[PDB]
This record gives sequence, C-alpha cells and structure tokens, in this order.
Amino acid sequence: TASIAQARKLVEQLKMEANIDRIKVSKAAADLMAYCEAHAKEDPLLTPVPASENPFR
Amino acid sequence: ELDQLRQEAEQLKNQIRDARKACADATLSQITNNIDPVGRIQMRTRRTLRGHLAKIYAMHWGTDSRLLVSASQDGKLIIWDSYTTNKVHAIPLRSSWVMTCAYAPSGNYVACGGLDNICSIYNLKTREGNVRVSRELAGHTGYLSCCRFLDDNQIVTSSGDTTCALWDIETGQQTTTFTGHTGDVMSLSLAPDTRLFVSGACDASAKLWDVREGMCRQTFTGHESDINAICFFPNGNAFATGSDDATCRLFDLRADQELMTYSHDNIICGITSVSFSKSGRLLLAGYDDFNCNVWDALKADRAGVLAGHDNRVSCLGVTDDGMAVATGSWDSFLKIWN
Amino acid sequence: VQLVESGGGLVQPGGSRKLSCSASGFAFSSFGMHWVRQAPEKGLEWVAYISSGSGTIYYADTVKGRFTISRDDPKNTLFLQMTSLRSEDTAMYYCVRSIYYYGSSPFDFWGQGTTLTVSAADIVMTQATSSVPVTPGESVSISCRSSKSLLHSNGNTYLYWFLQRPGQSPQLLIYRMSNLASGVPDRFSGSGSGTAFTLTISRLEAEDVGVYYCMQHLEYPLTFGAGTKLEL
Amino acid sequence: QVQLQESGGGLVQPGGSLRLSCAASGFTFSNYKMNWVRQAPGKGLEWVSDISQSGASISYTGSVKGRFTISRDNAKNTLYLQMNSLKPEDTAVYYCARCPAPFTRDCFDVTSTTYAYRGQGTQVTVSS
Amino acid sequence: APLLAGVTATCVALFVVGIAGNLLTMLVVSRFRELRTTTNLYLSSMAFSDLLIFLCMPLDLVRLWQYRPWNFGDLLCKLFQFVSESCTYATVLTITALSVERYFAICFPLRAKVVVTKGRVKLVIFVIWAVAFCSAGPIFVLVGVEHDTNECRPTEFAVRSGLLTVMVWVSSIFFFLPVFCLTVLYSLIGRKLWRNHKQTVKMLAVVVFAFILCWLPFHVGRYLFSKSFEPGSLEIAQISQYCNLVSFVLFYLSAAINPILYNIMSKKYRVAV
Amino acid sequence: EDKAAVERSKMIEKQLQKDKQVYRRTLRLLLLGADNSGKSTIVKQMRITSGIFETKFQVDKVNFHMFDVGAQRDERRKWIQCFNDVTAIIFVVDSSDNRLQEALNDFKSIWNNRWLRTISVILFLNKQDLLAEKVLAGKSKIEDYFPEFARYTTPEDATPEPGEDPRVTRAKYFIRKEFVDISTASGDGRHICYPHFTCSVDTENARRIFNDCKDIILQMNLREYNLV
Ligand SMILES: CC(C)(N)C(=O)N[C@H](Cc1c[nH]c2ccccc12)C(=O)N[C@H](Cc1c[nH]c2ccccc12)NC=O
Repeated sequence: TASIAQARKLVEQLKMEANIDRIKVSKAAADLMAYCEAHAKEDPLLTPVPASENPFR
Repeated sequence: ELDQLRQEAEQLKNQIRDARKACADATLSQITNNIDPVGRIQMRTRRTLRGHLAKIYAMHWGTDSRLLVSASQDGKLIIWDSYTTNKVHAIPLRSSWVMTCAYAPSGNYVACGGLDNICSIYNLKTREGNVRVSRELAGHTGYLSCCRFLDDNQIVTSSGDTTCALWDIETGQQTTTFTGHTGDVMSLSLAPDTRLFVSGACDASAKLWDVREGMCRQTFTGHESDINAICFFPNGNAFATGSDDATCRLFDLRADQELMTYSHDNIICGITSVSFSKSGRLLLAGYDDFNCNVWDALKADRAGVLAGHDNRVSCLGVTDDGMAVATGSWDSFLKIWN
Repeated sequence: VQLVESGGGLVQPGGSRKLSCSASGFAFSSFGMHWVRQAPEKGLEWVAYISSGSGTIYYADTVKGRFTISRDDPKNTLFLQMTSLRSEDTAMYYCVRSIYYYGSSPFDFWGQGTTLTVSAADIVMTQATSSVPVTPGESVSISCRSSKSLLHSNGNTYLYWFLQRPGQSPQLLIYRMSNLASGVPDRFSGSGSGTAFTLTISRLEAEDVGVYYCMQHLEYPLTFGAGTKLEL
Repeated sequence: QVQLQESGGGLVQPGGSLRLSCAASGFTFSNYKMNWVRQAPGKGLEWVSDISQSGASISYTGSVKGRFTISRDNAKNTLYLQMNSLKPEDTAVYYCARCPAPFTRDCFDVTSTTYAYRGQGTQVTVSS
Repeated sequence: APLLAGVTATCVALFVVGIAGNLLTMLVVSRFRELRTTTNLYLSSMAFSDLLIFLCMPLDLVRLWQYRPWNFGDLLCKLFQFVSESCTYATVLTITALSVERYFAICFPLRAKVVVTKGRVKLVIFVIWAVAFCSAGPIFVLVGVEHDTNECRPTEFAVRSGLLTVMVWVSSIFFFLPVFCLTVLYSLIGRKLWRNHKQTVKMLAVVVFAFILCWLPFHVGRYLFSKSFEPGSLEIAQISQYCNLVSFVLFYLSAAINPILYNIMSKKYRVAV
Repeated sequence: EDKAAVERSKMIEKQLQKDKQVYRRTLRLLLLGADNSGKSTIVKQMRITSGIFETKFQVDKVNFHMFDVGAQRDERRKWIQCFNDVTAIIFVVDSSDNRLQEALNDFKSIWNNRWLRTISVILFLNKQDLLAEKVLAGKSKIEDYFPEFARYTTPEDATPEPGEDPRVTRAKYFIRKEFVDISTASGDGRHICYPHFTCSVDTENARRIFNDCKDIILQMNLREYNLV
C-alpha cells in the first residue's frame, strides 16, 4: 500500500540532493587548511600554553 | 509503480555519485602533503573526576569552559567545577538508563534522556535552591540517543526510533520531526550558527538537516558500519564521524562527499566519540579500546594518545576555549587532559 | 520563599533569649544561614553564620562566646540563643540565606527582621558619603573603600551591594562586585579596583531611594559599611 | 555506500537445485561474518545460515542442514548458497545479510524494521 | 659456626623476599586505588606488620650471631621486642579477620554485613592493632638486659616470679583462636565449594597448614623456654635451643610467605604487578 | 567563598556514599524474551510510550530490580550495551517445537556479545506444560526442525521428575542441551548459564533467580576475596 509513496518520498528527496551546488574538493581542502592555519596559535591543545596561563595546573 | 520507482532511485543515486565524483579533482591528503606535521603531542591528566557509581555514558561542557555535566547509568547527573573538582550539583534521575546529557548554552538548564524515551530538562537556577525537572519531553518511540540545546526554549533530540526532533520546551511538544534515517540515530552535532545539524544513525550514513525548514539537505555515505559519534568542524563547513568499522571520517558539506579517513591497521575496535580542537587541527576520538587517539585532522596520522582509562571510553569533549579535553569512561571516571 | 523571625521584644540586660526563624518555600537544608543585626539608627553588622550541614559555625568577635547559632533542618528553623545581653545588643535581627557554589549569589534573600530591645584585624569598610541628594531620572554613583584588597588570587572580587528601603529589610543588588542579583533591574551596575568600588544607578527610578550598604565576603568576619542614603 | 545485491532464483521444480549469489560492495567483505536469511509468504524473516570471516566456521538452521551449503569468496566479495533438494516450504525471498560490526562473533541482523545491511533479496519459488 | 651461618643466610634470603613482597603489596594497594577492597586493606595492614617484623629481624638475629654482647642502649631492647610482638599479634589477628571475612563472603554471598560494614573495616583494623599493642605491653616488664656479657632476654625477675609462664599461656591464645578459626571456617568454605573450586579448597588447606607449621613450633618453643628454668630440667634446656632455632626460621618464613599465600592467588593482583 | 563550595562538595559526596551503599546492595537483572515467551506473566508473578519498565521485588531481604524493554525497535545491538553491568540476564524462551531456532540465535548473540560476555544468563525454558502437551499429542515432531533429535536419548544422570513421560523428558532435555551447548561452546568460564524448566504459574521462579544470583555473586566473591 504505502511502498509506492515511500519510494516516491525517497525519490523526490534524492532529486533535491542531486541538484545541489557543489565545489571542487581542492577548494574545500584549501578552506579547511586556511581555517586551521589562521587559528593555530589560538588553540591551546595544538600549542600548549605556558603553565602560568593553564587553569588546569 | 514500485519497480519503476526503484529504477528512478538507482538512477538518481548514480547521478549523485557521478556529480560528487566530478568534484573530486584532488584530495585533502595531497593538498596537505606539504604542511608541517603537528608532531607528537602529549597530553597529561590534570584532573580526575570521581564520584559516579557506574559507567559514565555522556558528558557536556558548559559554555564557560569550567562547569561540565556528566551522566552515569547509576541514574545521576553531576555538575562538576572542573577547575577545583568540586561537585557543584548532583541530580538524581527518575530513569537510571541515561544515554545522553546536555548543558544549555546559557547554563540555566541541563537535559538528559535514555531508554525511557524521554528528554528531561532540569532547571539549575530555581529560586528554591534545588534543581528541579522543568519539563520532560515525550513522543520518541525509541531510546533517546542525543540531545543538544539550541536555546533555553528549543532542544534538538535524536532517538533509536530513527527520527530526530526539534522541541518547544515551553509547550513541550515537537515543533519539527526529522525523518529519513533507517537506523537508530546515534548522535547529532549542532552547527556553530545553529541553523543546521548533522546526525549519524546506525545505517552507515550521516545526514544534514536544516532546523527551520525541517528536511534533509544532504546525505553522506562511506562508513562501513554504524556511526556512533559525529562532530562539526569549527568553521561549520565540514564534520567528522566515528563508526563501528574502527575509522573516523571527515566529510565536507560543500563538496558533499568524504574528504579524509582516519584509520590504522592496529585499531580494530569501534569509535565511541569524536571532537575537534578549537582550531580544528586535532581530531580527538575515543575508542572501545580503552584509550583515545588524537589525529592530525589535516594529515590523518596519529598525533597522540590519551591512555589512562581502565574501560571503554564513552564520551569526549573539548572546551569552547580549547584549554582542556574531558574524557569520560565506563570505569566511572572523567579525566581532564591538557 | 519566605523567612519569618520571632522571639524579639524587650528584655532586661544580662538576661537570656532565643531568636527563632521559620523558613518556607525553599530548600532550607542546602542553604547556609546568617544572623545580621542593625542598630535602631545605625548600619548593618554581621552577627553569626551556620553552614549547610552545620559543619562550620562563625560568630562576630563582638558576640563570640555569648551567642550560639543552631539549625533544625527537619523543622526548617534557625535558632540563635543569646545570653548575658548587653545594652549594645538592641537591634533588629535579620536572617539571611546564602548558598555557596561556583556562580551562586549568597545573601540573596533577607528575612523581615525581628526587633530586640534591651532595657536601659577585621577588614574595615567605609562608604565615602553617608548622604546624597537625588531626584528621579538622574544618574548617581556610590563609592566604597576597604582596608584590604577584596580581589582574591582566584580572580573573584568579594564585594556585595545591598539596598535597604525605609521600613523594609535589605535586598541584594550586586554580588561579587559585578553581578546583578535575580530580579534587579539593569539600572544598577557595579565595578571597582580591588580596594575601591563604585555602584552606579542610571536614570534613577522611584523606590531606589534608601540606604546602600557595602559588604565584603573575603574573610571570616563579614563587615558592612556605614551606608549611603539616597533621598528625593 | 554499503550494498548487497542478490542474484539467482526464480522458479524451480520440487527436489531441484538452485544457487543463490550475492555481490557485496561498500565494505571490506573479509572482515564481516555473512548470513543468509529468508522470509516465507505470510511469515517473518528467519535466519537460514551463516559463514564466518574466513569460512572456517559455518552454521545452518535445522530445516536446511544437509540440503543447503553456504560458501564465501573473499577475493570476489561474493556469498553463495547452493541449495539442493528444494521443497515447497522453501518458497521465500532470500536476503544476504551481514554482521553490523567488522570483527564481532555475534549478529543482530534478522530484524524486520529495515535492517540496514541486507540486500533486497531474490524470490525462490518451488512448485510442481 | 656453620649452623648459625646457614640460619643467618636463610634469614637474609627470607628478609629480601618478604620485604619485596610486602612492599609490593603496599605499593599495589596504594597506586591502584581500584584494588582498595576490604580484603586488600587487611592485606596492607598485614604487609605493614610483616615489614616491621622484617625490619626488626636484624636486631633479633644478633642474639644468635652473638659476636658481641648486647651493647645497645637499654629501653631500645624493650622497644624492639615490643614492636616485634605487636606486629606478630597484629598479623595473626588480621589473618583471623581475613578468615572470618572470607567465610561470610563465600558461605553467605548475598548477606549484607551488619556488624562490620565496608567503612567500619578500618575500625576493625584499628581494634586489631590496639589489642596487639595491649597484649604486647607486658614485654616492657618481661624482657631486659642481663649479664662483657650483656644479653637481651626475659629478665630473671620474670622467671622467678612466674610471669613468663602466664605470658606464654596468654600468647597461646594467638595460636589457639587463629587455628580454631582457620580450621572451622576454612573447612566450612571448603565444604560449600566442594559440593575449578578444587584449587581454591587446596589453597585454603595450604593456608591453614602453613599457619599451623609456622606458629605451633613458635609457641611450643616459648613454653619450653619458660619451663627450661625449672630445677634439673636439662632435657628441656637442651631441646629448647634447637626448638627456638626452628621457631626463629619458621617465624620469619611466615612473615615471608604471608604476602604470597594471600595475594598471588588473585590474578587481578598479579596483573597489577 | 571557596571553603563553602568545598563543604557543599563534601556533603554531595556523603549523599553519594549513601547512594553507593544502596546501589551496591541491590541486584539488577535484565529480562529478555520473544513475543511468544511468557516473560510478561513471569513479571506479573514477581510481585513482592515508555522505553523501559522496572519491577522491583525482594527475596529473603535482598532487593532485585528487573528491567524489561518497553517501546523499543527490534534492532537491539545498541541499547543492549546499556546492560553490560547487570548481575544476570533472565532469558525466557518458549518451548514451541517454530521459534526455537530464533530463540537459540538470540541466546547465542547475547552470549557472545563483547559487552555481555561477562554476564551470567538465567535461562527459563518457559511453558513446560505446553511442551508436554505438544509432545504427548504427537502431531508435531521435533525432528522436523531439529533432525539431530532423531539420534538423541535421555542421559542417565538426568533428573526424572517423577510422574513424567519419557518422551517429554527427552524433548525437554534436548531443548535444554541446545542452549547449554551454545553456552559451553565459548570455553571461557567467564560466565555461566543456569537453565530452568519453568511455567509462568511457577511460584518458585523468584527463588530460582535468588539461588542463581547467590551463585553469580559467589563467583565474583571468589575473585574479590583473593580465593582464585
Ligand atoms: C622478638 C619476638 C617477639 N619475635 C620473640 O620471639 N621474643 C622472645 C622473647 C619473648 C617475648 N614474649 C615471650 C613469652 C614467653 C617466652 C619468651 C618471650 C624471644 O626472642 N625468645 C628467644 C628466642 C627467639 C629470639 N628471636 C626469635 C624469633 C622468633 C621465635 C623465637 C626467637 N629466647 C630467649 O631469649
């Protein structure tokens, strides 16, 4: 009974996924790298702060 | 006609596959190949939070980066002051089978739920001085797997009934229901702007949802087994998922496909939790093996290990300022690492 | 939430008496309790303190050994035995609840007060001026000074601002020198520099007139200021 | 995309023979213990047989023991069910399921509520 | 010479082995706080007792080596003897407490402990060490320096007064009661487990036999030493030297094995090592 | 004041110690079974949209909390993990010679699961009266679903339970042997299966659980008190 609807409910969803705008993976990697580079020194785990500033002494 | 619709579904799947493969002009590994390695990073246990009688199932940091709530399956939430290890609050739960907990970004409420299929909201600022159940949201037909506050009045939940939901806490009824997953929704992560959220749902697929419209923007596949953990990348354009197939995977929303995979041949156990450091360079993942691993999210080589838990590492979370990472285990301890 | 005191009245010097206080509408067992006196025409002065669980008890040096503070949590009551009452003991006694944990606001709720009449090293807090003339709609500032720096090594600055209107018990305005209490309008703001402090009211509204009191919670003996009077 | 595609089936005479195959993609076929499950008309899914990662351990349901034999080709990523002496009771849709996890000994994969790691299945009909 | 040389060599070997085992027990119970069960609290107390016994071993052995008289200060001999006796009684009573605790754990697995709850286990230990001290108090009057020939032993005051006999009998309690408990309760445990468990029953038998072997000669030798002062008792005097030698070696053997019999069997303790 | 905060923490810890006592002295059980099993009636005989039900009973002054999943989907591989610390799993199976193979598979998965691999199983071969009736009628044959039953004969050591036909004895002991073979195939001894022939009417059921818990706890004490 409902199988026809569910499948259609799926199909249309797939359509809404097929027609989305996409960017090249090179650009995505470039932005991720740029974000990591911009905020490197702002990351305590990446760049351990001196003990004078660490609250978990 | 059922068969006709199946053919259409297969054709659309192939179209999506081709469309996203055309965009795969390069790989994150290739582009990051020249970036300086993070080096071996060593984290030490600055605090050990003791007091839970049973295994800890979830923990969440407060937005101030000092208070954190943890849930254990003895039927108790504890609000800890992580700086001093003081127990700010102890909240007894009506159902001991809690599987998730959340801290309101304002700090006024916490949330928790589990096998009771209910999301209980606790008010931490009662004039009576005691923590009280302000509301309990019912309507999920499966155990509550995750819950995250959008606001003092709005909470988004996921359950084993395969659906997510957005609630209006004041009225206590589902403002929106998010459907499309075919397995238990095991985790969800809210985007920094809280306009979108991703969910990993025991069908090897992650899904991106827009809260206002209430439907799936994108579906990401590539995991081979159930997804237990999902976390948004700090800039909101990517996210990372950990799964039972013993690998983490970084997907990019705009490229609409997998960008990286973090796996080592010596790791043959599932991944229970994942989180990013503030800059997003480190991806911290807890494992069924009793130790967490810190991955270089850009190069995908193991940057470090957090060993020190005697049982399954169940929950993991980095503070909003990035000063420390808390890991809660089935040995009933939370450890702050720095 | 309600705190109602009783047991006052007139007593002869050198006698003994029992102030009692019934608490309602809140988890009395989880709140520490203070007794704070006010002379018939002078400022606040802290008397005694009993912690939640009764594990810690403190008395003011002026009454140490003479007063005894106790609590009956099952009956939700706070008692103060007094003996060898002197002339200086005449005052209105307020009971004040206070809960301590990260981010809490102690001294938030005050009792209605009970009057007691007797028949005929500490940190000193000084408020710049006892009186200031004001009119509705203007902006006013109140200054406070302390012998020691109320700034602690952990970063907290333990200064509290209370307002007592005529005929009413004091109500908490500011706790820890920069945090507004529950229900306090945004008009009030607190700031300072560890040793000197300022409370600013912007566009003074009616009923803001009264005596503003400073208090320090840095060390065991809690001390109030002389008070600064704002009148129309 | 984890996907399992069953092939083979159709109509067969009672007492005949029939080989079901399943091609598996989207996961490393070697690590997972594989299963054959089936659903008869007007009945729930029932576990038919299973084969371990390397094929060393095999198991069948009692009604099938000796008649069907399960096999796996890790190199070809394929799972086979060679059925001999078909009975009218064997009329059913046969699905190829797998373990939810890549190294566990146990399974939770006969569930009706859309188990994620089984194929669409193939009809097997036995009638004279 | 060779006899006492062999005794001394065996005693140093037992010294190193027992010191290592006892220190291992304390360090494991301390570092791995997950192992701070009631049994391990008892075993840490007993490890401390045995460690003190071993640390007193050298000044005890000098009385056999005998190359110099007891030139050491008076009131140091009494402190030494008191420490040795107190730790002996503490070890014996902690063994008895472990026997009772194991009996309740195995023969009544689900019964809730009323008289001694987990928190009160510490209390029990403190009572043990209390009695061990009280029962060891009379040593201060019993043993002293007697003589070029200074020697530490029960004072002739004690011998002629008969307090040596009474205290022999008193210390006999710390053999009779422990033996009675470790026999009755461990026989009951073996009975319940016998109805695999065979290794557990065998190790219980080993524990009981080790206790008997080490402590029966100890009290027999003390009684013989008490009776050796009787007139014309040259047979008792002759046998007393050898009995005391064997009791010496067996006393320190008990101190050395106690950390073995009670900890190595537990694999979870073995993993912690 | 930081000291007042520390005092509040200490009071919280005191309450947590009280809760620890209560938590340790209570025994938690997970009740599992299929639709046809009479686990609901077993729950109903244990007297003295929710996704979990708790039944708390008491035997000889020891408290048991027994948990039965309510509104949950049939995919259990995730919520079952929540029960890796219970003292026992009461697995109820209907003797219906056919759901028996499905129950065997359920038991096998519960037995070999990584997180349940140290939990003992109390196995209730429920509905023994129905099994006796079905065997005596002769209309349904176990050999149809378990051909190995053609070769089975009752072991000599088997308890006869007098007043009982040899045929029903053979059937019931074969059914028990299936589950016991699954349980012993692991070859580890980390946990034990305690089979019982029960009917939902049985007033002995509670006692059975108690006598099994006594054993399970005993097996823990053997390790906790350095006896193995
Ligand atoms: C140190 C200690 C407490 N362990 C100890 O034994 N003290 C006894 C003295 C003693 C105390 N209370 C008694 C009640 C009755 C009789 C005697 C006593 C002792 O030393 N006796 C020695 C033989 C001996 C030397 N070192 C030993 C080590 C182990 C066994 C025997 C010996 N003979 C003469 O002195």
